[PDB]
Amino acid sequence: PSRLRKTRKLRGHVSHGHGRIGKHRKHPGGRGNAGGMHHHRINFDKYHPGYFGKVGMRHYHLKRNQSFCPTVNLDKLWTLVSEQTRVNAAKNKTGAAPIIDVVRSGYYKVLGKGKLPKQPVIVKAKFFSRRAEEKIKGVGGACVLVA
Amino acid sequence: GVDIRHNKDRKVRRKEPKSQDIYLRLLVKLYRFLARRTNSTFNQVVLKRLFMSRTNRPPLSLSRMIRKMKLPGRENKTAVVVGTVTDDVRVQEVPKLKVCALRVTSRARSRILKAGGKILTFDQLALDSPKGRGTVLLSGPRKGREVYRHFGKAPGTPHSHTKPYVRSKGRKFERARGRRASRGYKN
Amino acid sequence: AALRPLVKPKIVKKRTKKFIRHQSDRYVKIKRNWRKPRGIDNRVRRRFKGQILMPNIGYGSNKKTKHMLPSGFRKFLVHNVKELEVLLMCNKSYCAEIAHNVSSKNRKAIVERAAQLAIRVTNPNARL
Amino acid sequence: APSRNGMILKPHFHKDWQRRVATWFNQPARKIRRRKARQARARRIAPRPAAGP
RNA sequence: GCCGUCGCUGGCAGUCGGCAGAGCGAGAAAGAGAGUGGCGCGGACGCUACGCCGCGACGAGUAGGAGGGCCGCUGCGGUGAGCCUUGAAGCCUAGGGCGCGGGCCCGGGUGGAGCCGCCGCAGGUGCAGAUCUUGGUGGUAGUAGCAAAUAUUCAAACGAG
RNA sequence: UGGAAUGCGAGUGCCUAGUGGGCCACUUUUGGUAAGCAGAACUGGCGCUGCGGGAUGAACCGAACGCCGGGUUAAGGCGCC
RNA sequence: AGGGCGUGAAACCGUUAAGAGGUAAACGGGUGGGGUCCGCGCAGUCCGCCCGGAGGAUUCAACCCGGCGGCGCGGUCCGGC
Ligand SMILES: [Mg+2]
Ligand SMILES: [Mg+2]
Ligand SMILES: [Mg+2]
Ligand SMILES: [Mg+2]
Ligand SMILES: [Mg+2]
Ligand SMILES: [Mg+2]
Ligand SMILES: [Mg+2]
Ligand SMILES: [Mg+2]
Ligand SMILES: [Mg+2]
Ligand SMILES: [Mg+2]
Ligand SMILES: [Mg+2]
Ligand SMILES: [Mg+2]
Ligand SMILES: [Mg+2]
Ligand SMILES: [Mg+2]
Ligand SMILES: [Mg+2]
Ligand SMILES: [Mg+2]
Ligand SMILES: [Mg+2]
Ligand SMILES: [Mg+2]
Ligand SMILES: [Mg+2]
Ligand SMILES: [Mg+2]
Ligand SMILES: [Mg+2]
Ligand SMILES: [Mg+2]
Ligand SMILES: [Mg+2]
Ligand SMILES: [Mg+2]
Ligand SMILES: [Mg+2]
Ligand SMILES: [Mg+2]
Ligand SMILES: [Mg+2]
Ligand SMILES: [Mg+2]
Ligand SMILES: [Mg+2]
Ligand SMILES: [Mg+2]
Ligand SMILES: [Mg+2]
Ligand SMILES: [Mg+2]
Ligand SMILES: [Mg+2]
Repeated sequence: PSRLRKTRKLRGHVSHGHGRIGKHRKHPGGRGNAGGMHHHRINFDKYHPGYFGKVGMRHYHLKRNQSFCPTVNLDKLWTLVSEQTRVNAAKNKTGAAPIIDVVRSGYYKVLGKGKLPKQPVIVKAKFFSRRAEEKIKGVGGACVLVA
Repeated sequence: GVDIRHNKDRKVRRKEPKSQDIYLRLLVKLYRFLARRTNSTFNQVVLKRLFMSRTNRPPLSLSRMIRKMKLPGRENKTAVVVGTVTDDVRVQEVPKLKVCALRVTSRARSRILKAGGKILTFDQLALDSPKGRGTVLLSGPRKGREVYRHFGKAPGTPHSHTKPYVRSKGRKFERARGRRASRGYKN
Repeated sequence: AALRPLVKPKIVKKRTKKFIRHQSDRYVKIKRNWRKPRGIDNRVRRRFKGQILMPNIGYGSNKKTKHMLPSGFRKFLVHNVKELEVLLMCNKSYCAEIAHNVSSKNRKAIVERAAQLAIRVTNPNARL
Repeated sequence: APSRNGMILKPHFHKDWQRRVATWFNQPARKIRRRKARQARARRIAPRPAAGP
């Protein structure tokens, strides 16, 4: 909608919203990121800190497939498995704990963040956190490793 | 010669909503009558919050509704949320509640109707309580958006915990000069 | 026996002359339609004495006598006979007007229907 | 000349990109062409599966 | 007195009518509230609630910003049982007007074939200038000028000359 | 017994154009013989601003501006223009 | 519409009609005068209720039959959705 833009209201106005003293010249302060060390130093200091210079090692051929390790919390651990499993785990008097396969759901590491309901679990995951292991053993349950 | 500055003579607050939807305008047409004919301030607050934008009525989560109802004193009291009541999946127990909102998500409606509660609209809330007695007006997290993490004091400045506008986080993306005490300075 | 309006107030007008454009007298390329001058050193736009007046909001007519004919009626453009059943009810306040592109054989029917409905036509003898 | 606050950006438009602009208006015609070629292969091999081995 | 802006987030769903009783300008936190013992068929307007109405104050403006345009141009989806050779667009007008204004509608002439109103959509959408681009036409102006190299005259003929 | 007078609804968060050549004036004051010169401090104007007066007039005095009618002044005037 | 011919604007020029003319022309506010046409004006708008005098209908109220519509806390009719 060009009828809703600003160029409709500026017809008749001479400088077209760009000032009468200082004209709308083409590139008054350089192109793009020009002079970030010289005359745009203050803007990059106040708004983009750390932009200049190097830090850390140069990992040459990086692999995001190797870096792939999705995490899931214990607070929403029961969202991976259906709700009737939780119903039957609360209903069973014998103590048949449900097995939550985290790698089947699509996560590798289990972190322990929130409250876990008081019933035993068997969490089959690739990696575990110490706090997650403490929460699972405090509620009741086992942490089965899998490759 | 009159020396009053006309800078702040117009109050820029809303009179009508910017939305062109007709159900919200019908609720506005009903609460304009209730706000001027009832002495209660509840109808004025609900009418005011109907005018606001999407960012000004943030979504309210189901577990945070459960917490504010487990706050004592307000037993057998309905909950009035102007925004949306969304489901929070990281909760197990849920009592029956009397929820009044514009739109409630399908998982949250299934959870409330499985717990055995009641989900009302604003016209049904006006039929039940015209002045709004027996209500608890709630609201979602206003500063909870990611946009407010960039706001405030500027980064690269001492005692300023502000997320800088970075296109992609990493090792070599705004980490070296203004952030390390080794290379230059830090704040 | 012309069609009288319901109420006939005194139609007061604050200004009757046209707001002609600055330097419309000198150049033929400059039309009489008003355009606000937006120069740095112009005489009209900063309200010098004895210059061309500017169309402010203060020149607005009263809301009771706005868009009102000197007869006392308000105009409404009518294309055919079907648009006179719209104005049969609002008769004493508003009047009708036949469009320019309407042919004479339909103008005769419009004038006859408005004479039946007692509606005043601003151009009752438009073609003949 | 950057303003108050915003992301740093590197637009890759410093080359002559307007010569090499691949417009995608061939797309529904190519969907029809793949569909006709696939139906032609399916009519060519009559008892065999249309997918393949 | 009139126009617009701002504020009172002021008032109006109460047009509750023989299914009736016509109000909440009044200095004073709150009900013209339910109970139980001692003839005549009658009553103006309203309210596109994005509308209507009442109070007060305010009104300059460069660069600049924002809002409203039932201001204007072109094309598209709908719509007007729209207009039109019993005269479309364009153009002219010492005519009637309307709107603060952008502009718009009628009357008269020319014209001969298409055009417009409303809700939306889209843009190659509005000129007074840029020693602006193209085309055309004035004052200058019947003016400068038809002045380098000695020179033409008479009679007759053709021929309207 | 909202712990002086008077007055006024306040606080807060984004996005953000234009500007980054100034000039003049009571008072103070640097350099200079001085300047309608150059450079400062407070405040107000011009810039951005029309109007009455100073004959004239970017800055002086009064006074700031929607469109009009009645009245009244400011600064200035009341021989004629 | 007369062979570069549909429509034929503006700048410019010619003719006719009208008005005017020593502070270059032109403009704003306010009037006055003269023309062009317009109000198809020139004994001046109607609309309800009542009174009085003159006229005309196959007519008023109330009953009978048929059809249609509205409502029914029929305190709580029967039957469907
Ligand atoms: Mg401007
Ligand atoms: Mg410029
Ligand atoms: Mg701008
Ligand atoms: Mg300037
Ligand atoms: Mg600039
Ligand atoms: Mg630029
Ligand atoms: Mg340098
Ligand atoms: Mg102002
Ligand atoms: Mg402001
Ligand atoms: Mg100037
Ligand atoms: Mg900028
Ligand atoms: Mg930005
Ligand atoms: Mg394949
Ligand atoms: Mg004022
Ligand atoms: Mg203003
Ligand atoms: Mg003319
Ligand atoms: Mg033809
Ligand atoms: Mg186009
Ligand atoms: Mg031009
Ligand atoms: Mg000659
Ligand atoms: Mg000569
Ligand atoms: Mg400059
Ligand atoms: Mg400087
Ligand atoms: Mg100086
Ligand atoms: Mg100022
Ligand atoms: Mg001034
Ligand atoms: Mg003097
Ligand atoms: Mg003084
Ligand atoms: Mg006066
Ligand atoms: Mg004098
Ligand atoms: Mg022709
Ligand atoms: Mg033709
Ligand atoms: Mg021709």
